[PDB]
Amino acid sequence: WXAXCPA
Amino acid sequence: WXAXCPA
Amino acid sequence: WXAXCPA
Amino acid sequence: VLDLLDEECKMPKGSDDTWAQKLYNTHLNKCALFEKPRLSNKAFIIKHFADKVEYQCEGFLEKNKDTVYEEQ
Amino acid sequence: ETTALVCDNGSGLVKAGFAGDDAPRAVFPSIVGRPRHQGVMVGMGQKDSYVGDEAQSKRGILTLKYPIEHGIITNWDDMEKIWHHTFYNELRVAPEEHPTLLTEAPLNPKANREKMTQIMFETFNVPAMYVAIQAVLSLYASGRTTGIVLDSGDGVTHNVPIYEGYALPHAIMRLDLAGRDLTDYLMKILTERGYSFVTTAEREIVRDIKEKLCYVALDFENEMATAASSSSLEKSYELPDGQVITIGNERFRCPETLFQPSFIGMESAGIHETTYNSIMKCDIDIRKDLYANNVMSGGTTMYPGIADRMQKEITALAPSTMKIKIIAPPERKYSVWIGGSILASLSTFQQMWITKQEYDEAGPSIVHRKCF
Amino acid sequence: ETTALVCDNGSGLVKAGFAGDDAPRAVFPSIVGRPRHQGVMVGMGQKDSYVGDEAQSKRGILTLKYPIEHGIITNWDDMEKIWHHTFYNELRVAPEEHPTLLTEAPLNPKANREKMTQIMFETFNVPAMYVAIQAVLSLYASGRTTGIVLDSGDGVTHNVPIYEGYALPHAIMRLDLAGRDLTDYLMKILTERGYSFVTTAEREIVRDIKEKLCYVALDFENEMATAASSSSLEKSYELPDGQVITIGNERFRCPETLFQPSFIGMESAGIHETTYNSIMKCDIDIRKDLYANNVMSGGTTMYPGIADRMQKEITALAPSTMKIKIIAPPERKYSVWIGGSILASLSTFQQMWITKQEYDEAGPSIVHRKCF
Amino acid sequence: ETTALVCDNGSGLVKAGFAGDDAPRAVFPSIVGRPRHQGVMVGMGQKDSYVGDEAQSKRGILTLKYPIEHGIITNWDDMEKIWHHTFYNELRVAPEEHPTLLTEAPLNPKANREKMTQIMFETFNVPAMYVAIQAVLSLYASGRTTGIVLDSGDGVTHNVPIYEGYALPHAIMRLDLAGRDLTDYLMKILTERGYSFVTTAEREIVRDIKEKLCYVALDFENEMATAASSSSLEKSYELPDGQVITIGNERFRCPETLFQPSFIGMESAGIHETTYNSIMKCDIDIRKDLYANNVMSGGTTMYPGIADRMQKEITALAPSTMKIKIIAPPERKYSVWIGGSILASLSTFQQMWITKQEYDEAGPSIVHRKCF
Ligand SMILES: Nc1ncnc2c1ncn2[C@@H]1O[C@H](COP(=O)(O)OP(=O)(O)O)[C@@H](O)[C@H]1O
Ligand SMILES: Nc1ncnc2c1ncn2[C@@H]1O[C@H](COP(=O)(O)OP(=O)(O)O)[C@@H](O)[C@H]1O
Ligand SMILES: Nc1ncnc2c1ncn2[C@@H]1O[C@H](COP(=O)(O)OP(=O)(O)O)[C@@H](O)[C@H]1O
Ligand SMILES: [Mg+2]
Ligand SMILES: [Mg+2]
Ligand SMILES: [Mg+2]
Repeated sequence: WXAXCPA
Repeated sequence: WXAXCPA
Repeated sequence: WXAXCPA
Repeated sequence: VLDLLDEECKMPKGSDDTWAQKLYNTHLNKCALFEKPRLSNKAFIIKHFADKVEYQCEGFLEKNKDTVYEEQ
Repeated sequence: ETTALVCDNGSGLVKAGFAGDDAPRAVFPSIVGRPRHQGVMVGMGQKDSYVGDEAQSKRGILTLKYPIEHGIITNWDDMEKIWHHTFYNELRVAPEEHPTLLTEAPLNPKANREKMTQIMFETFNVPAMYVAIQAVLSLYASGRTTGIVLDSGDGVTHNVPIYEGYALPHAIMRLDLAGRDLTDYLMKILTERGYSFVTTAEREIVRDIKEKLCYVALDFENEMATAASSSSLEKSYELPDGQVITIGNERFRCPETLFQPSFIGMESAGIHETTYNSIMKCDIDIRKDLYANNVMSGGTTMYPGIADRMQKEITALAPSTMKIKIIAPPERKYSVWIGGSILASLSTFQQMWITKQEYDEAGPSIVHRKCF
Repeated sequence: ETTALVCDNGSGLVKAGFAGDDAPRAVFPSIVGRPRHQGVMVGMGQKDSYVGDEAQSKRGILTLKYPIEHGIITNWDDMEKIWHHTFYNELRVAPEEHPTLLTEAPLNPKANREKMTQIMFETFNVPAMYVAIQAVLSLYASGRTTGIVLDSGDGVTHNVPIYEGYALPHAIMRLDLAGRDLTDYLMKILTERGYSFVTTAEREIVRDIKEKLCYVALDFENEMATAASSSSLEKSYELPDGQVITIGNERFRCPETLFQPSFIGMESAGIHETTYNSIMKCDIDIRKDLYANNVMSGGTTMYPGIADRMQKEITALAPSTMKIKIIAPPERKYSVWIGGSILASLSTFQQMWITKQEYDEAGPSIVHRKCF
Repeated sequence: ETTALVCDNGSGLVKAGFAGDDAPRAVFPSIVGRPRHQGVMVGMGQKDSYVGDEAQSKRGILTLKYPIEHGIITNWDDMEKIWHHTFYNELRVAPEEHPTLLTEAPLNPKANREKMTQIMFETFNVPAMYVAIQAVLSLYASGRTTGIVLDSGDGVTHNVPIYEGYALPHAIMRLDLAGRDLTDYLMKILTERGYSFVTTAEREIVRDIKEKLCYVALDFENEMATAASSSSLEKSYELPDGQVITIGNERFRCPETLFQPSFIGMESAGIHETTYNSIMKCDIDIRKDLYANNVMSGGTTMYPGIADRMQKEITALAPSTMKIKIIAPPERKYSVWIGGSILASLSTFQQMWITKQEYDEAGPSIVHRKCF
């Protein structure tokens, strides 16, 4: 993703 | 209605 | 709540 | 009217009622030759070459359909 | 002959059929639904708006509007859809063939009849039309010529005294308590037990709880003590999703607001004191016949025990030498339609219709001239 | 005199203190945390569960539960821990000494007051108790006797019209839009820009992004066009770990759902139309005083521009000869507590308390008898 | 007619073919391998990097990257190689000839569609394009218009409720449990029995152990006791080199983390409670139809016994008068592609395509305008 998770 | 009540 | 919603 | 019938044969839970609704939505005011019978929602009228003809939608879809399962 | 249509727009229900029938062909809620969510599938056969039993069936997707409230039509483009559905889909008859009869609550705005007339002649092209006071038709239905009529549907309640077919306009009482305000009260009171109802699609659930569970106490404060002390009175109902709710002393509190409009913050007196005051405005030669012929009419009078409660609480007001009788036939939810069905079949009536040839000359104001 | 406690359980925040103070001694989130991982070290001084500022401090290790949602207490064993923490740790006072005053949203379930009462007398052994409607207290705070009050915290929003200290129960509107549903919407919309938030310990991050960055557009569709055309509106925030996020046209979309509950799929009208409809249910002699005294209350009304947006969009509905005033004091997040602090200090009130001697005779149902 | 391509990028697998076919022409893993060792021989015809079935075949020499993780494309230069391989080598068709249809998990970042669109028009020069929500296509495949769909592949899981082709966006649940996190858990748990797997080229072995051996317990703690007490449950597998491994009570522990994400340290509830909570967010009129039409979709739902476990553990939550049905067709791993294959063949759809003439005017942001 961009914040919470790694993608 | 038109004045007293809402219809 | 007890019906209409989760609380 | 044929294309929307073939498109209705494979759309899920298709029925002669919702086919007719697609007919009306697509053609009813947009075309000079397609008309709705005043007292019904299950028929339509085509102004053919020789005459106006009223076709009734009930049971086109079951007649329209072929699929032969090749394993048979 | 071409028989005339009888179409009791009422509110909340539409009742329609042919004159000379003994019950209507069509009874469906006068409700228009429009879809509020995003439609995602393609080729679904999306439809602009739904009328009646469709909008009831699909109600979970829709916002439901009643176009008539307090017997006043508030949205004509909905209402005309409801008439269009009534004639073409539900009765399956072209209205251009034969006359139409329409019903209205008394003392409501003058322009409502003019608009009804204008729509009936201009768009629906009916050959002739009439509008009739509902409470007058309830007497035709109950087989009487002298009466006082408590007619109470959705939307509106009114009393009309009629003596030997002379109506007494100065004594006509109108009240805006109705099934819809008992329903909105039942919504605001069921919340006490935690159940909650916030949307129109479940306002239509509360409207059916009210119909099955509710009943009227023969005396209020002792049953309030009883059902506060013994739970034996309480009853339970399955919501659509399968949740069970339970309703106790509440299920008699909402219909009892007909007798205490203070519960919803209105000033005015209940149906019993308005009935009695309407009789008191009548002149004294007729009061004995009015006291004998009290006629219940319309659906909000269907609650069990409303007859005995009325007879009790009017007998508490009437002079004790008089005799008080409440006439509550079991058909009474339909009696306005049955009365219009017989009225429209009378050969004497055929002169009364407003014909299109008259309307084209005088304009829509002709109603005030030829109707009541 | 022994001063009484004022404890505004609210939802999301607990506000507590002594009557006659001008601001609360205790403001902490009404949140209970339990540890979810395996504790590995030995001798650590492990503790079963954390309340308030502890559960906020350690939140990365915890699962955070709110025991109150939509103004209903849903877990009593949490809630009683929160009260226990309030009296003994945060105020550091034994509640057996002196009375306590409690606040509740209107029209919520009847059993909630009975349980609150039963816990206050049985476990906390308070000498006397009362429960008071929040929106009534917001008038005591704003120094008025005639008002209509839009009181909107976490959990619940409601309008209560009050004219010269007579409340108008038939006109009380309650709505379940609140800071928590703006927060869950801000979570589901921030995902558009790739940021993601899936856990309670970061729901508590989104709840603070909402507080600092969000604001309400005076007109929505022009700012939507602006911030789609110019990036000049967007602002950035540092997450706890040091990641920078950036938020643009979004930061006005979440608070604007107060005016368009369709964005989260509710039917009902926004706070402006519910305020206006609540005024319309009031009788016409008082509407001018209600229109003048519109009082904002509670924290969810803190968004910049919500005052001017309300005054605009109510003026769009009111008759143009009327005058519309929105009263938005800067304290307003605390006004329910300030009002309860003055209420509990009135010498006239000392009769009003539910004393234990009354409760022991009548049982917990006494609340419905002696409260509103 | 020119038939359109259907290309369900998914994650981990690419599924592609022509609209109107009943199964895809091309099913290969969405994996890019680069060689890590020094190539020593000369004249071998070395090639920079391998896509799909090649990287699977040669995997012992390679480092394998998935360009898509959690339904987000994280490396565009890999992904464009995968599309290039799909069109030119595997289908052997020039995409400039006829339109293309693409599928995406709901609620994922807004920029992913813009990049997909920009690449499809700019490099591949497709005449028209569309992107479709996977869970919507699973209904087209299963022949329904009213459903709630548990669609769970590699990367992402989501629930979407659809009633008569109206989706209920407020009720859409997304969860990041997936086949890849069951795989990484199966790696971290197999270590209990001493076996070890540390590289991608053997992560691809664990991924196939998971597929053959694993199954879901109808009740967890009794099978945990059984297979701790009787070895009768354990089964054995030949690694590529000929080593035999043996797996016992473990082989049901990894797929059961779908129902207890605590095993991998997530807060959130399993797929059953997210399904039920998604139904609860829906309005109460439709819940019976949602409870009847539960549709399984995507490969991670293939574990034996996941249907019966879902029906059990939802029936444990649903009201006991309801009826709960889990629809788990054997094709279901392909149902998103089958649904897109029929969707793209509908004559009604041909208007829906984003044509290049539209894109050149509006820019890549047109997707948000013209798509769902
Ligand atoms: N059997 C019943 N018992 C109690 N209330 C009823 C019953 N049937 C209908 N109602 C209520 O009365 C109203 C319908 O009355 P109705 O006579 O059909 O109205 P109208 O004739 O004006 O169209 C609605 O509010 C409905 O909820
Ligand atoms: N300055 C602010 N701006 C916007 N939202 C706020 C602000 N302060 C608090 N909130 C939000 O409003 C809610 C708190 O309101 P509050 O009035 O404290 O609740 P209550 O009084 O019911 O305890 C929370 O959801 C919080 O995120
Ligand atoms: N028959 C099966 N049984 C159990 N797990 C499977 C099976 N087939 C595939 N999987 C797992 O599920 C994921 C593949 O699911 P799939 O539906 O193909 O993904 P997508 O559709 O998103 O490309 C992989 O992690 C794979 O290991
Ligand atoms: Mg009636
Ligand atoms: Mg508050
Ligand atoms: Mg998939």
